Amino acid sequence: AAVHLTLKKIQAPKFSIEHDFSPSDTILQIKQHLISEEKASHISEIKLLLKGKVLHDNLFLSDLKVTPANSTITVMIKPN
Amino acid sequence: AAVHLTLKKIQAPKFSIEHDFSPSDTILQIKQHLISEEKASHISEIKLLLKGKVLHDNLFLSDLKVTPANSTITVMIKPN
Repeated sequence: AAVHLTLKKIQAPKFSIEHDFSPSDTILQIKQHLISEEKASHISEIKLLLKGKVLHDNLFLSDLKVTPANSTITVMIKPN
Repeated sequence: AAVHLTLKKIQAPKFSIEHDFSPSDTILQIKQHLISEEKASHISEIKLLLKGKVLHDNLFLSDLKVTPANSTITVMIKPN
């Protein structure tokens, strides 16, 4: 019942942080966690991807295709 | 003896193309393929990542941690 993810920002300022999420959580919750950790100011600025696919806010973490080999989410942040 | 990869550019102009590489090929060869496919003009402009880690030119494709779940390379292109 845990979805453990690494959240890695790939453009400066970079970061790599980890957290255990609930399967029932949404991608919005990952964004909110990034705001909580002072890695972003606004949800609208944050784009998350896995394997180069954009992960939209309403997607559930239980729908992420994560495996031991890759449970890393790529983080991009751009102004509105 | 084949390393099959998807190469996905995530900022506009986006693309997603596939190719079978040799294990002995380098990351430089992936970049050269992108130039060959008219997706970039210069090697120095191309950044490749997997799971949010930058893949430097001298890395061999046999050192990539690819699996059925993810054999997608994230492509970024930025001027010099």
